[PDB]
Amino acid sequence: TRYIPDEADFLLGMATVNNCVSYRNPAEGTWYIQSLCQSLRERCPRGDDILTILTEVNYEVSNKDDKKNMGKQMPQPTFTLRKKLVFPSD
Amino acid sequence: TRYIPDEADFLLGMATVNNCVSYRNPAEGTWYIQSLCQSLRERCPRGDDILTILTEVNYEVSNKDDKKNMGKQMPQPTFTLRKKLVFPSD
Amino acid sequence: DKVYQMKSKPRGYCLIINNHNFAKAREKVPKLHSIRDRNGTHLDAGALTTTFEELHFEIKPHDDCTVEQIYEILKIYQLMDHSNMDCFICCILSHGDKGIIYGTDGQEAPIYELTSQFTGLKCPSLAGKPKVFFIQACQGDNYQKGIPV
Amino acid sequence: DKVYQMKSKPRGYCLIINNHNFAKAREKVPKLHSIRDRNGTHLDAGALTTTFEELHFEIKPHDDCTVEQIYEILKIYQLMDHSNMDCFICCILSHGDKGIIYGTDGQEAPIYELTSQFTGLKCPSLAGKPKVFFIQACQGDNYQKGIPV
Repeated sequence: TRYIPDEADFLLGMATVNNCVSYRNPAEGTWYIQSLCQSLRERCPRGDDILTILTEVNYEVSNKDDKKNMGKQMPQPTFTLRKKLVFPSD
Repeated sequence: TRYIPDEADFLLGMATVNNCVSYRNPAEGTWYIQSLCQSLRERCPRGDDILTILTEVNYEVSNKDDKKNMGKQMPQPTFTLRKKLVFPSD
Repeated sequence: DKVYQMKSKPRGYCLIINNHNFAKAREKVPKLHSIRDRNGTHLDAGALTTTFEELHFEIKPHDDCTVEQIYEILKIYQLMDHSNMDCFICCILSHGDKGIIYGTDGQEAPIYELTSQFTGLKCPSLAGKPKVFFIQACQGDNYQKGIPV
Repeated sequence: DKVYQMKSKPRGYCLIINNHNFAKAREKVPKLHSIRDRNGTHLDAGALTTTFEELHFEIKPHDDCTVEQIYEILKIYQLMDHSNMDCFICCILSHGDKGIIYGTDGQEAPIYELTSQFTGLKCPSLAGKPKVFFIQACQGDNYQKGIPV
């Protein structure tokens, strides 16, 4: 038969690049997860793949800010996926 | 004006996941780079974005093997890109 | 383009490790004397539940887990038979630091230690199938600076 | 979907750090007494050159660089004016280990130390523009095992 790498087909979605904080609004949820779910709900029905959706999450979260500290948040996906990943609604 | 994260818009293409080796054929070049260039040459003219092309590279490299050690290689991209990235030919 | 098969019903399991209470950490780990509970985290767990159930996944929630408890949960799913599933998702909601996430007890769990439990060799029934991990936690104490564009 | 602007001619610079001769490493670093030269690496540099010139990038090759020499080269491009460019690419071809790449002298360069030189604050003229890094090197000495599918 055919063989592929032991660590193939993984998708790791980090809320932030290393060394930095990720935000949580106690009355709304976290910047990353809330953005992730909104993007998934809106785009999966359209057939968009996860990498495209996570790119949109990067865009959305990058536009948010923490005034109190002039802070930002940069999500960061890492993957060993070998094919397009979609979550059909049907 | 608008502000985005300091570490936004990065794309890191690693020839292999951490802890493991990457291969180089002295008479052909490395598995990763040779696959990367072949995929870029073939797909950029088609308008495919880099994440889609790197996914194909993951697929291609995952099918190669090192008999002498029954070894494999798993490339791994990481990104903070906020938009689709394409390299037009025109 | 090639696409992962995603037609099974359910698509597979979607684990949600939701840590809120860090009382043990504040009492056991000296440097975590003031780590605060993660108020509002249930809003994330609820959104993930709704979103992925809508996407046909079977949700498996686990609240307030120490590091040892997290490894136990992952072991259960590593040994489980995913033959009839097309995908596997694991969501971690907790505090964290560089390359790790904290258990409610303040102990550290390397991210790699979490994802590596589901490699093809360790979980054969998921071989060739997408394994997705979403990690909501800090990865350090630095504020990411902004740049004008 | 939103797409990065990519219409400038050239698109930008494509650096190629191509390390082949590791004689210094074999003589200076004890544990690298037997590290071998990277024969065939020129085939990679040539393919990258052809591929990216075809994609309208200006190629900037640099052969056999020690770690100090690599940082010097990156500093030059960090301080350069990329205002008229739409993208920046940096290709590293060398030996490496966990989270690092080796200079021809056997010294280590953390990957983060390389990419961080081009953040929006450090290189304003590239703010909002894609910065792409391709790293061809080992990230450890372990053989990645295979799984049947």
